[PDB]
Amino acid sequence: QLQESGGGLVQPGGSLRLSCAASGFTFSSYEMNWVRQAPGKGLEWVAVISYDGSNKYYADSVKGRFTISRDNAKNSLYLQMNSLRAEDTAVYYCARLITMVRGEDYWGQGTLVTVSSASTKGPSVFPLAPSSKSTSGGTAALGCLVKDYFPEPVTVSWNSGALTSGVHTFPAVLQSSGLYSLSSVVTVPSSSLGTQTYICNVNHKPSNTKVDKKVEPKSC
Amino acid sequence: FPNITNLCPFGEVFNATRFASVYAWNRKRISNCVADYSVLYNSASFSTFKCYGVSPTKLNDLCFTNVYADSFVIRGDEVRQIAPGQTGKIADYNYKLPDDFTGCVIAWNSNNLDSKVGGNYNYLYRLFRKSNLKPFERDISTEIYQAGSTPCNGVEGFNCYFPLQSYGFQPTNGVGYQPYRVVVLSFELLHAPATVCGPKKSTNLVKNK
Amino acid sequence: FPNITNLCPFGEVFNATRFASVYAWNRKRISNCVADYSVLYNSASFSTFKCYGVSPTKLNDLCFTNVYADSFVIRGDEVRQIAPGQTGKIADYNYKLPDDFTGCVIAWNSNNLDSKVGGNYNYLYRLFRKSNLKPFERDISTEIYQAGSTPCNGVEGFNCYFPLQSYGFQPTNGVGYQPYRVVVLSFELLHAPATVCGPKKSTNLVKNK
Amino acid sequence: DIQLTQSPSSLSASVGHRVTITCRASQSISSYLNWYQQKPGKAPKLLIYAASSLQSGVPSRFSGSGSGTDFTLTISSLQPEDFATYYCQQSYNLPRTFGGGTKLEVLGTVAAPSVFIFPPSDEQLKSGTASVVCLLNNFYPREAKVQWKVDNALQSGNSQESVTEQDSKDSTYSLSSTLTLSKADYEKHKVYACEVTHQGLSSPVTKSFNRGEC
Ligand SMILES: *[C@@H]1O[C@H](CO)[C@@H](O)[C@H](O)[C@H]1NC(C)=O
Ligand SMILES: *[C@@H]1O[C@H](CO)[C@@H](O)[C@H](O)[C@H]1NC(C)=O
Ligand SMILES: *[C@@H]1O[C@H](CO)[C@@H](O)[C@H](O)[C@H]1NC(C)=O
Ligand SMILES: *[C@@H]1O[C@H](CO)[C@@H](O)[C@H](O)[C@H]1NC(C)=O
Repeated sequence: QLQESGGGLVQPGGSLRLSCAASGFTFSSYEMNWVRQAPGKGLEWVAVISYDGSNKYYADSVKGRFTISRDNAKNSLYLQMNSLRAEDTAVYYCARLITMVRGEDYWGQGTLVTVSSASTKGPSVFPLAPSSKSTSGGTAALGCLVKDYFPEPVTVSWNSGALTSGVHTFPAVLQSSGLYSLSSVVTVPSSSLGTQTYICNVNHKPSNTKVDKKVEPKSC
Repeated sequence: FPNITNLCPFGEVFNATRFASVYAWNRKRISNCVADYSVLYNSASFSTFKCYGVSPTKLNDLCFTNVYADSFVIRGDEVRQIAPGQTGKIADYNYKLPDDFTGCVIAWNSNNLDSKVGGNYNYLYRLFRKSNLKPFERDISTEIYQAGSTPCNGVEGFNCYFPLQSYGFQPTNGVGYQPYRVVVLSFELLHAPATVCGPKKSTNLVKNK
Repeated sequence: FPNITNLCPFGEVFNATRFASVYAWNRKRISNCVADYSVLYNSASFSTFKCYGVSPTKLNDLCFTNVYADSFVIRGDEVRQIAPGQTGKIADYNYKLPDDFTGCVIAWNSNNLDSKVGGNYNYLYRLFRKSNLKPFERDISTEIYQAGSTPCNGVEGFNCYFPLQSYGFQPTNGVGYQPYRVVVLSFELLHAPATVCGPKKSTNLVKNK
Repeated sequence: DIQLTQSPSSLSASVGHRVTITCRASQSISSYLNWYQQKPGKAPKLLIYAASSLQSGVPSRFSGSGSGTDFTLTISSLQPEDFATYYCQQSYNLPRTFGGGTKLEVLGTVAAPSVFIFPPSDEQLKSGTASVVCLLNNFYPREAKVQWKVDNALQSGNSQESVTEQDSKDSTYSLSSTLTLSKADYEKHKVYACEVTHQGLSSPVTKSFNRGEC
């Protein structure tokens, strides 16, 4: 078992300290590594440290800026990160890497570091009314656009969960402003648009701002 | 014979719940007690009971300068290497007996204690070393072994190896790959002052005969 | 030791101007010479150098009655099949290794030698066969294959097929569709003098000590 | 620094097929090459070490081969739990480097193309901005293209897109995409559409959206 801690939002040029606690194996015997993964990218190694701390090595992207350390009495690995760039936004993982000798590998659950100058803001809420644009008989897409928030996790639904069947919520896009948006959609018969209430439910949990908003069909 | 009566703590050696890895073997010192070995050599438990410089049935007649009990787990096909003059990864890098060894090597299969359904990996042995181990030397280091010309700097890579490997023990293994618990009883039979003696009953002291 | 001469003719195997097709693979016998395998293994260009039962540094310390060197061209993604226990049209119909193979497999990309701008179709492989090859069997036959019930009578037809197909090596192919030159080295020890050996190293002389 | 190229960037396959993926090093690394599997939001799991040795408790259907510069991972008979992203990593020297992993992302075949589009909402308009929602939905290939029609000009650079993951039962994606325009732009122009181009069909598809004209 490995458990990383110390992530979250940071201002560019700032500092952070990651930590990782080890349980159920002899952590003190091994090299330990930091590896990262930027959102939607591949794996990238960051740094290694020897079993006793005597030797340390880094990727040239982070050398000088980051420091790796451990203490084996506390079964703990650390990464001091200084001069944080937007480039350093990633999940960071704590790992034992196999080379040429058989052994059990361990990777932690990973912790997310976000580096940007945006700040917490609520969901800009924008339901989509079909109004006989893009409809035919047994088909009409209801939709809901959500915008301009900085912490990632915004949750959405149709008709207070009663219209869950066939819902598509697309993964959030980071805009050039440094703020996120997503949209959420369901396909329903055009004749049914006057029957159900067609609320888009939206909840930005880090803002604690929840709002549920009506689609107004046939309106233009 | 001396007039002590407390029996030696062999139950604490043979019936311990966890044994050590063979690279990090346990040693217990046995002293100031009565050693009844018949509880060992009359047991049906043991797949090996090989004595060196002594015979098992004679042990209850003797006195011993000191006694050591050494304990570890190995494979069934490695029990061969726990004897004087042997060679192989265990004899060479984990546990060495002297050529002049006096003592007994005792082993039993423990596949019902030291194996787990997904594999048990708690037990390890040293795979690499610069030089062979001396008799009763122990090495618990975890420096990266340098197999070639370039320094490792405490990191695994090309020709740079972690020195220890695990025994993976599954209940389904063939018997040469099952775990064995090994006890080595080691002693000096030289007539130096002796605090361990067999269960012998002393007479009166008769003079001028 | 006497000074090193009569080196084995590996340059005739590795630097031949044209290689065999894999169905009609060449075999060269190496005997009565000094074999420096580490001069192969330390050379650049090998995309694969895999040894079974041996290591290149240990081969310089060993002697053999013969070495066989087998050579052919295959597709870059077929090199996977030149190993013990493999299956697929190369391993099954063209060139089979035994499961107890002692030897090395060497391969390199030859796109600049073995592709043509018009496509190179001089290299063939066996597409159809009755049954899988035995280890180190060869089959240069061109009898029309029968998938149907009728005797094909040496004429191609509905499901009567010519058994050999060409590769079409174009210089613009993707790397898995490019030509690879393969050498397999098999090491043979008989009840006979070991005529192939690694080179014996010498110190200087030291007189008057 | 050793560069690793993973040759198929994405694969599509069905349960019971054999699969192969390949990794190609910029210098010889002997047998020093690990393989990992990763699933969305989880950590990587080691499958193969050395270049061929199967890790403890990994299914015997996974196998590795290679020693030199060219390496392959195979999955002998593919299963519903194997649809993941796969990475090679060299173990030879520092820095430790990874290949850009192969996705194995179709869970099972179906032919189905499917295309649709949606307008920039009046309940969105209150933003002082326009945001179109081009919206091709439940189609089996990922591959598609989007175009725009504002006052019959074709817009570019001013766009973004997003895709939901390959559906567990359907093996279909859905895509959304957005042109966005200021108040000074979306009232100045009056004719609007997306157009969706997709190689599963003989033609693009387009529908009238008419922001500030309906
Ligand atoms: C036993 O031996 C000791 C000397 O070692 C002596 O003092 C003692 O009187 C003897 N008898 C008993 C019953 O202990
Ligand atoms: C270990 O415990 C069992 C059960 O009580 C017993 O039969 C055995 O003699 C003990 N072994 C030793 C060496 O005391
Ligand atoms: C090799 O040996 C021959 C005699 O066998 C000797 O004349 C020659 O000088 C030696 N070669 C070298 C380079 O020392
Ligand atoms: C093949 O030819 C090249 C160029 O002359 C040489 O470097 C290489 O060592 C040769 N290989 C063998 C096995 O002779």
